[PDB]
Amino acid sequence: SMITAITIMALYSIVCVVGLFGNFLVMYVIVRYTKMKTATNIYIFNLALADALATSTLPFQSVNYLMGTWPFGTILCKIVISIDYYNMFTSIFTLCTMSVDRYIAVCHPVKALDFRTPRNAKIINVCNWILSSAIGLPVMFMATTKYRQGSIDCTLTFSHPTWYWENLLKICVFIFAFIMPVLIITVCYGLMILRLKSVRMLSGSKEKDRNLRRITRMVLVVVAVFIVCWTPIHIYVIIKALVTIPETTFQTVSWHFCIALGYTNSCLNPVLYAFLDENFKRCFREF
Amino acid sequence: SMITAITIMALYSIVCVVGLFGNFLVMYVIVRYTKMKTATNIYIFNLALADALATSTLPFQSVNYLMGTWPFGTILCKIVISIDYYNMFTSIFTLCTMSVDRYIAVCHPVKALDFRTPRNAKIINVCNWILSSAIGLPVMFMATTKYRQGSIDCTLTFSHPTWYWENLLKICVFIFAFIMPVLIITVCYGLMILRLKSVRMLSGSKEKDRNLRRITRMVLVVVAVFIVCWTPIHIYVIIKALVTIPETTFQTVSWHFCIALGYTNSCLNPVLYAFLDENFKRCFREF
Amino acid sequence: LRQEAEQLKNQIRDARKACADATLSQITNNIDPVGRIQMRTRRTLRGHLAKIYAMHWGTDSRLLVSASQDGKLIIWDSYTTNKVHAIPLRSSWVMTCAYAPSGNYVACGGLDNICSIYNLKTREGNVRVSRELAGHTGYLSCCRFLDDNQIVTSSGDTTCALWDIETGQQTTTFTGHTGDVMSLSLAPDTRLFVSGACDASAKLWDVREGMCRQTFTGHESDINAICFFPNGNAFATGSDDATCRLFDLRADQELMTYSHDNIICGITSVSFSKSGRLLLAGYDDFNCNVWDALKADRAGVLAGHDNRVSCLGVTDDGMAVATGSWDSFLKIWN
Amino acid sequence: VQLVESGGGLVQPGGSRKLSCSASGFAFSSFGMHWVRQAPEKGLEWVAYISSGSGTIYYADTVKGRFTISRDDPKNTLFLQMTSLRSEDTAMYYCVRSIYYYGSSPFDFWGQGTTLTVSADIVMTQATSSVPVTPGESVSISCRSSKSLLHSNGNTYLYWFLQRPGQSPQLLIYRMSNLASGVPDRFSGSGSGTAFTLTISRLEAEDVGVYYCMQHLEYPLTFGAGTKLEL
Amino acid sequence: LSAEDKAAVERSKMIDRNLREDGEKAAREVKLLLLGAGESGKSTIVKQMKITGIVETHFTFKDLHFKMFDVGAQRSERKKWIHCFEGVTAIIFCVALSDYDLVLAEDEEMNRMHESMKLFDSICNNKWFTDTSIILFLNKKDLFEEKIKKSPLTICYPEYAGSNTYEEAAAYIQCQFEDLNKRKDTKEIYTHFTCSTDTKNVQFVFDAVTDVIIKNNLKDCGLF
Amino acid sequence: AVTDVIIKNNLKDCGLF
Amino acid sequence: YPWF
Amino acid sequence: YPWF
Amino acid sequence: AQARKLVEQLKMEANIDRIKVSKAAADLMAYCEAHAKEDPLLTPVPASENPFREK
Ligand SMILES: CC(C)CCC[C@@H](C)[C@H]1CC[C@H]2[C@@H]3CC=C4C[C@@H](O)CC[C@]4(C)[C@H]3CC[C@]12C
Ligand SMILES: CC(C)CCC[C@@H](C)[C@H]1CC[C@H]2[C@@H]3CC=C4C[C@@H](O)CC[C@]4(C)[C@H]3CC[C@]12C
Ligand SMILES: CC(C)CCC[C@@H](C)[C@H]1CC[C@H]2[C@@H]3CC=C4C[C@@H](O)CC[C@]4(C)[C@H]3CC[C@]12C
Ligand SMILES: CC(C)CCC[C@@H](C)[C@H]1CC[C@H]2[C@@H]3CC=C4C[C@@H](O)CC[C@]4(C)[C@H]3CC[C@]12C
Ligand SMILES: CC(C)CCC[C@@H](C)[C@H]1CC[C@H]2[C@@H]3CC=C4C[C@@H](O)CC[C@]4(C)[C@H]3CC[C@]12C
Ligand SMILES: CC(C)CCC[C@@H](C)[C@H]1CC[C@H]2[C@@H]3CC=C4C[C@@H](O)CC[C@]4(C)[C@H]3CC[C@]12C
Ligand SMILES: CC(C)CCC[C@@H](C)[C@H]1CC[C@H]2[C@@H]3CC=C4C[C@@H](O)CC[C@]4(C)[C@H]3CC[C@]12C
Ligand SMILES: CC(C)CCC[C@@H](C)[C@H]1CC[C@H]2[C@@H]3CC=C4C[C@@H](O)CC[C@]4(C)[C@H]3CC[C@]12C
Ligand SMILES: CC(C)CCC[C@@H](C)[C@H]1CC[C@H]2[C@@H]3CC=C4C[C@@H](O)CC[C@]4(C)[C@H]3CC[C@]12C
Ligand SMILES: CC(C)CCC[C@@H](C)[C@H]1CC[C@H]2[C@@H]3CC=C4C[C@@H](O)CC[C@]4(C)[C@H]3CC[C@]12C
Repeated sequence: SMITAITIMALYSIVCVVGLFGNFLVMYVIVRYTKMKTATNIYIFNLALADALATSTLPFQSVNYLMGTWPFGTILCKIVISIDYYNMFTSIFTLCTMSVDRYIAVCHPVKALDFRTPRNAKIINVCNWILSSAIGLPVMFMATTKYRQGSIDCTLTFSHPTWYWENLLKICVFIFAFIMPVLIITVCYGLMILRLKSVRMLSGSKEKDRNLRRITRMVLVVVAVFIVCWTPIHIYVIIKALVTIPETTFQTVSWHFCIALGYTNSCLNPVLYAFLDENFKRCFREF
Repeated sequence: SMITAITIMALYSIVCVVGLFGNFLVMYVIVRYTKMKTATNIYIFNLALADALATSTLPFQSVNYLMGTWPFGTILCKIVISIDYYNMFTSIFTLCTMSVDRYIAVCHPVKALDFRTPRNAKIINVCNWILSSAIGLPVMFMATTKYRQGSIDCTLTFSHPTWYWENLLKICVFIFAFIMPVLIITVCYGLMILRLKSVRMLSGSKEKDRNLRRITRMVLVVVAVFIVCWTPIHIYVIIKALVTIPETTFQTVSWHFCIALGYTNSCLNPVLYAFLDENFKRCFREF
Repeated sequence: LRQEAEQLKNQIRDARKACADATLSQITNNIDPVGRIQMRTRRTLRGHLAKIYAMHWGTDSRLLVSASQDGKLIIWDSYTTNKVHAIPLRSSWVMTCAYAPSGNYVACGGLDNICSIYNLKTREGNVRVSRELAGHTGYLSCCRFLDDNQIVTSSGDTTCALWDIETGQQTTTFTGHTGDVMSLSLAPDTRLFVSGACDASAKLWDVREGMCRQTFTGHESDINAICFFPNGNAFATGSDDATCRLFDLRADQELMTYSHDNIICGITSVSFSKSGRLLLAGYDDFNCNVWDALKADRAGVLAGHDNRVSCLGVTDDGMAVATGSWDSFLKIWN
Repeated sequence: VQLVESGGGLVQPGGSRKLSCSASGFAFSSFGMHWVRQAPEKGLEWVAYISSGSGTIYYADTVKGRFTISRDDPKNTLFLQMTSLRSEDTAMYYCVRSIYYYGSSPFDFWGQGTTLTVSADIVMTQATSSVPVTPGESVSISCRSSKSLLHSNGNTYLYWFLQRPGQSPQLLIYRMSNLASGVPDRFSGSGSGTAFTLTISRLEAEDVGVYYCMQHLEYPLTFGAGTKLEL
Repeated sequence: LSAEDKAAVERSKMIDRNLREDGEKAAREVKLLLLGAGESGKSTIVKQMKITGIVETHFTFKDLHFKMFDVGAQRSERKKWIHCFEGVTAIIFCVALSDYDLVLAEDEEMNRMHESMKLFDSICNNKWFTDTSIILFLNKKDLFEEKIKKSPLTICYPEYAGSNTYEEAAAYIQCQFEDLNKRKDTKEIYTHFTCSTDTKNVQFVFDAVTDVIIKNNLKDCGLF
Repeated sequence: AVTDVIIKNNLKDCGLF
Repeated sequence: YPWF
Repeated sequence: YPWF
Repeated sequence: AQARKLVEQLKMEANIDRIKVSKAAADLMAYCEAHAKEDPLLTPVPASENPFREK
């Protein structure tokens, strides 16, 4: 704990500051200027709220890593673990919902007239938070604090057999947060790009081809950031669960770098989604 | 409605009689002889109960097809649709749970000492029925009866937009009942076969190799019956949802043959699982 | 003939020059300026999903009608925020709406060239079409009830008409404007009205005789709006060159000119308070500026309309001001 | 505009009967609907109310629970469901249409009334019971209340009715400042809270009837006794 | 609140529900503006699509409601009422190809084709139509074929030196209408040579409107 | 050797063997 | 599944 | 996710 | 013929009695000063008298 601990704590501190600043800045712009009169801005606000609540659990994890024990109590252990496991699925389901929104907006326009309404966006977002409550509530019930080697440990306790329900939780989180979201986002945005290049309006001239290349580049950056951020931490958790690995300094550095990338995606979702949004660009340009 | 209707009604009548006879025969043998003192017999009893409750909704569908309208009322429409959608997922989750049970029983024996207990089987089966209640209850809420062309129609009504929630229900049922179960069953039984051929006891002599070939043949028959039965109806529902097809007599015959195979798997699950079970073979041989 | 007309116009201009002796801005130096006049929103009125074009105040000062592109004339309760009536419209495109002095009838008009009169005190309980006035070759831009049986309409075919509602035909035809007539207002004594057109002229009319009394040519481009002063001798006029001009009937010349440098947007509507001291106008820069009749400065600033301001009218007793904008909200300013 | 009632006749006590009133010549879906009952040798009495769109439903305290009110807008028929009738329900039931907005005239059109015979709170006070009058002189009719009807918005919810003998009652004066549509300038209402006065100049033989004062400040609606004039 | 105030609030909430339902119905429907000269063939193209104020046409193609507003009856100054049509999906601008030989019957001093060019120049460069695409229809193509065979295109427009060919003259007149656009990046011109078949004429409008809705959805998402 | 015995017991318990 |  |  | 109608209307407009602008200005100032107290917009109304109130 000479250089590595300070490096890890500084990394998570920078990640937490950037994430909270971006999330509350996007929520401040939406509240003070937009006031949620459009469906896409409601999705961006719910994304910013889910990412802010996911980033809020990070200083508790930083204090838990630096001290080595949990002094916050059993109730706050339950609340912070429930908020973390709840809002990761909330943010990822919001990402999938925005992917489905853009797919319906491009490929099925006549039905997008039915779909892209503020009431439907509120109903689907409330359904997304309710579907995230299915992983939020039992994780809140199972979390307790147990004394391990004289140090309080804030973790999840499963009914007997512990190994079956623990691997079931890990594999269900892995599938429902990685396997289905990467496939849904990849297929919806790929068919979206195919429909956009099929559009006669986007082709035809050099300026319109430049704007089409910019839109396709933005979509590929979104999909690439999502895959590159959530892939290593999920594969590394699966490898750690399957095969027991000896504790090493480089092993710990790779573990905290993968967790840092996993939270870094939630930090950079405002930068990709709201800051690069042209309507918000006009909002910043006017003010 | 000269030959085709009589043929379809006779086919569903034979399917319903064979399914109810097999399911209640397996439940009668389990109640009168086994009394559920073993975990595998509890899984077989829950499989037989789920298949019996899925086959019970078939005469209502037969009367609905023959008459062309629903005279049973709104409440019984809700109950029968909820039981059908509930118990298909219940039977398929029971199949996946038995696949996981056999995988843990072969590949992880020391942990199978923890897993293969009657208490754990009761807990996982109650969790399977509770997870099936997540598709059981909202389908019960949404089902109403609407007058269409002077004929009562027993169906599901979705909140606006209807197309989005309808395709969401169809795709969620398709994924959660086909894509994940075929992969889980195929991978678990394939690694089970690899571990069984890895076992020194099963190899070595002609009789032991014959019994190993019989076990591998039984496993491949189980996986083949599951895939061959549930594959065409799911692919045909996806094709009907995606592409509008003109109503044809052969189209109707293919539709009812795919639904007949889908219920035929629930009918033949006693024949594959309980009748070919060696413990039940000893139970029939003694009595 | 034409040269004689030019000589007569020169003679009229010379008579106007000879008549004027003192500038009105020099005379109004004695009276004190009003100061800052601050108005806060009292009610926020909803129920429109489309662009609002017009609103007419009730005589009781509580009821008001509103015209929008959703196919609805919606009559409101200003105090309690309730909707008194909701009139479904046959033609979606509507550019004007009027409320009767008795309170019995509600008019509307627009691009369909039809003036529909809606009865409110019927025994059936639904606001139905009473009489459809037709015969306009141009779009109706303004209409105002003289009475329950008489209504004066402005149209796009350069023709203003007086309509016998019971007969269903026009009684007196008013012609003479080069270009469509954008608006009109009724005098309190209701014996005369003045209408401004797009040849930068506003012509005073007589209901009885049917001949043009006066004509004022002090505007650069065109007239979108016109409203009488409460005594019946003056009228401020709204234009697209970001100017507002005040014309006296008896003096037969331009009294005052309202202008400001950074404002280049046109005026959609003008109105007067109960005293007539405050001149309230509606502009295209999303801002409503309150002016003064005598001192000719800016007494207050009304903001908060997201889209462009279509219309503005000050109520009968002067208790409230509701501004009409394109953002599908009417806001009441006291 | 016409309202006719059906379903009357003799009803045994403890039984059930379902009334239906059909509406013609007006938009049935936009009016709130009142039921008013009348004893043979007593005044009128309120029963129940349903709003337009069935948003709110009110009953009197004496008739709560036993009576069920419903309405169907595509059929333009008002339904009253009666369960466990008693010996005090021998009354004639009227159907009333009432629109509610600023400047509206509710209780304007009254039904014809169906006969029902069975065989075994702001108190409105009529000071007088019968006054012999002559055609031509001014007639003074006074009504009193148990609560001040002057609401804070300025409206005083007192409605004046005239029930001609052998005919349906009609609205005369609503909210004490406004005359009903179809009522001449012979009727005029004046007074204040707890003390009201009705004046009838140029008395006519058609004006002779039974006069009711009705409050509409809060539910349940309680009526007057009924001032009857004679010649 | 009193009982009548409560019932008036209830009536106002029912009117709010009816207005919300009517606005949800009206927001889905597509509004189209019909423009052009009187002899361009507005009646012909409208009656093909179906199978003195504003003529409003309602037709449904592929579960999409269309509003077409015919403004040809009005003789008033267009500049004062053109600001009402700001929130429109697309502009249907119909002209006839055979107008170049036919002299205008107003002053007999100007070709009808150049008047239609000035009409398209006034509509396309309007400040209220900046992101609204124009759906161009070129009418009377068989009469244009016979007329171009009998009389060359060179007489109406002196600067054009292209050879007398039907396809070449049609493509040049299409490019001539496209040249009038001064903001080509945010405004599409959808040009279709009008045929006898109703299905192709409706399909072209459906494709152009679908592309405009795709563009508007990209605007709302903000990727564009 | 013990693991194979437990595998045989589990297979007999399932009844595939 | 499905229903008919 | 995960917790530490 | 139309030019003759324009000349006739111009001749009808020309012969009109015009009063002094100063007297009409004094009338305008007198009407503005006299009705200043009645105007609710000029002088702020107390909240009890004001029908529009905060809810
Ligand atoms: C403890 C918390 C995080 C649990 C989840 C709370 C849920 C119920 C909250 C959090 C986010 C909220 C949404 C945030 C934004 C909007 C847009 C607004 O115009 C309508 C309400 C709506 C749609 C909210 C509905 C309720 C909501 C979904
Ligand atoms: C397409 C998306 C919305 C599907 C999401 C399905 C989620 C919300 C559902 C389906 C399976 C469910 C899990 C099933 C089993 C368990 C084990 C239990 O001990 C903890 C809860 C937990 C982990 C459930 C949490 C919620 C869950 C993960
Ligand atoms: C593999 C399992 C677990 C998850 C699969 C999710 C994705 C890959 C599936 C689910 C829904 C499917 C879509 C269903 C409908 C359509 C519309 C069709 O016109 C294009 C293909 C498309 C878009 C399918 C592509 C694949 C798809 C997006
Ligand atoms: C393809 C890119 C984007 C992501 C790659 C993710 C996977 C393949 C990488 C990232 C982290 C890596 C792990 C880092 C640390 C260890 C501990 C060491 O003792 C064994 C190897 C092991 C377990 C590595 C295996 C490969 C690994 C899991
Ligand atoms: C389909 C759902 C309901 C159940 C899925 C059960 C499967 C995926 C579970 C049940 C048994 C579990 C295994 C049990 C034992 C071990 C040994 C341990 O050292 C590594 C994890 C590992 C290998 C688990 C991996 C996940 C596992 C195979
Ligand atoms: C309407 C019905 C189908 C809804 C589902 C009912 C659930 C709650 C019922 C149906 C099947 C039942 C199980 C059937 C068999 C057993 C084995 C027995 O030794 C213990 C109880 C247990 C484990 C039951 C628990 C409760 C159970 C899971
Ligand atoms: C691995 C297995 C256990 C996962 C099973 C997940 C199932 C039980 C959950 C996850 C996603 C859920 C669906 C999410 C959305 C809808 C749309 C709604 O209008 C009907 C219910 C319905 C269809 C839910 C039913 C239950 C559901 C399908
Ligand atoms: C594709 C998504 C939607 C569903 C995937 C489900 C299946 C294919 C996944 C989920 C759990 C996974 C298992 C997790 C643990 C183990 C134990 C290991 O010693 C053998 C592989 C094995 C058995 C994995 C094989 C693949 C697996 C069974
Ligand atoms: C591989 C085996 C086990 C299963 C094959 C399932 C699929 C590929 C088969 C089974 C039923 C078949 C369908 C039967 C009927 C029709 C209607 C016809 O007008 C178009 C072809 C179509 C739609 C067929 C397409 C292919 C199909 C969907
Ligand atoms: C990821 C979950 C939450 C949402 C998934 C949404 C996707 C799979 C849905 C939304 C829009 C849907 C499409 C909407 C319209 C049509 C046209 C119809 O004639 C065939 C089905 C089809 C092509 C649907 C297929 C499924 C679809 C693409």
